[PDB]
Amino acid sequence: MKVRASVKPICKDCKIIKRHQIVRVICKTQKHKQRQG
Amino acid sequence: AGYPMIDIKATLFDGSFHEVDSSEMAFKIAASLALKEAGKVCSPVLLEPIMAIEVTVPEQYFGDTMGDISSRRGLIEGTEQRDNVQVIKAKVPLKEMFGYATDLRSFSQGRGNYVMQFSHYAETPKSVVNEIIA
Amino acid sequence: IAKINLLGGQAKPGPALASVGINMGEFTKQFNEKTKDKQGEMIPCVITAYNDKSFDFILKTTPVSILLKQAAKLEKGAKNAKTIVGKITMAKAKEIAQYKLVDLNANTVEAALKMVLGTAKQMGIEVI
Amino acid sequence: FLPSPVDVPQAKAYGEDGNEVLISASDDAPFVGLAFKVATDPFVGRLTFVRVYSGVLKSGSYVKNVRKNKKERVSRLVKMHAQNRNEIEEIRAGDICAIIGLKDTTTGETLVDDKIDVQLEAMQFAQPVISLAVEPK
RNA sequence: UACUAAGUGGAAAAGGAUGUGAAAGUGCUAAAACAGCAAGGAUGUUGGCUUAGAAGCAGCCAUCGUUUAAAGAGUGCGUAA
Repeated sequence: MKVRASVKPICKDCKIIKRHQIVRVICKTQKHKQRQG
Repeated sequence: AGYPMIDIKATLFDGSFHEVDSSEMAFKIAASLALKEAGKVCSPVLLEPIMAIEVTVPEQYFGDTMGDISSRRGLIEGTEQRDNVQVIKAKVPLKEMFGYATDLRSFSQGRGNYVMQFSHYAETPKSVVNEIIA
Repeated sequence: IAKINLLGGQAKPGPALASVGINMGEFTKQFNEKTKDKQGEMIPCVITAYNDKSFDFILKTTPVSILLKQAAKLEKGAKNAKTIVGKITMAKAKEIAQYKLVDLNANTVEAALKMVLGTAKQMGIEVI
Repeated sequence: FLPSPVDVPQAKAYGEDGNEVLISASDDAPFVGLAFKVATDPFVGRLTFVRVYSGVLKSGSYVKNVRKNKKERVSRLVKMHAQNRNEIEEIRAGDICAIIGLKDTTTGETLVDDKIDVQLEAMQFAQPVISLAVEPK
């Protein structure tokens, strides 16, 4: 993942979740995984 | 660049007539320079060998060599079977031939080997020919 | 396994019938006699498992859109329906209909004619 | 399990001088000497590694090269062991020797003194294939 | 009483957020849909052009016929085809 400021579901699996109060996207496409949406 | 001008026809068309002289070897040099100027202005095309590959690869990198030749844009209409190897009847350009053995081996442990037969000279593709025209 | 759009004569090219478990030539000799009546345009061939593969080989009907092109006297038309350039004649149309009738899921000759015209719009021919 | 040079199945030699026939390498009177390797040295002369297949290699006189078909004047012969260069004159069949000097020798030539048949070998080796250009300077 | 679990109170921006409860229009099922699965999910067709057989699917398209509960030259994958 990488820190961002706005999550965009650029993949079908991009689930916007919050792990340890960090809002990220979990998805199969590891290219699109980001942080701090 | 001094490349061999082979497989080319030359045609004489016309000369001139005169009574008081206009002798012979003047016509010689005129014809020579005419042929040379025509060769200059011809915008020529070149010939290189694009060789049909008899790819004899053991059946563990058969798919790897298949993909490699597909990246090299070869004509693999099929593959004949053998004891432990498969032989691909493909085509490879001489430009992609430079290091073809080395690259195929670096992608296939070196067991993926090569059998290369010399083919008749064919017209250089548009990319190769235009880099030499001058 | 593998289904191939094989030839009518030799079947040597292709790493799908040479080694699926069976030797090439001993089935090639059958291929020269079981398919000599199925020549012309490239005919489909389907491999299966008898033990792994040695028997139980039959040929599906030819893919009549390039045999349909040859019915238009053509090898390349277009990627879509275009101006009329060929015509599948009476005997050719009827034999293609009866030829597809068993390959298809259909029941009637009219469904076969609809079939032939349905792929006829990829090169630009009308199936009469 | 790796026996004498007579119990081993001898390698075949098709001499290029017109005797391309099946011959043996058993130890016997006739002598054949094949220079299977060479090395360079300015001071002591060229150091050519040879294999003795049959007979004895004479020295101190003119040695015949059948490939060149001429007699060459030699001065000294040698053997480079694992850690020494012993100046020698004769090595029997089944073993390897060398000539210190002999600036005209090829891989496959047959040095003879008893006039044995020819064993010029060139077909058992193959081509380094795949080209890389070299430009002039 | 409606809501919250951020102490939001007791800081906050463009932008972004399948944010909580509740609620306005839009459907079936109540007989048992829908979801996952038991599973059928197919058929000409490797249609051709290029691409080698990229030809269900390197890529394009006519993608229409049909059996039907369903189907697409396939959601796609797998692919040398």
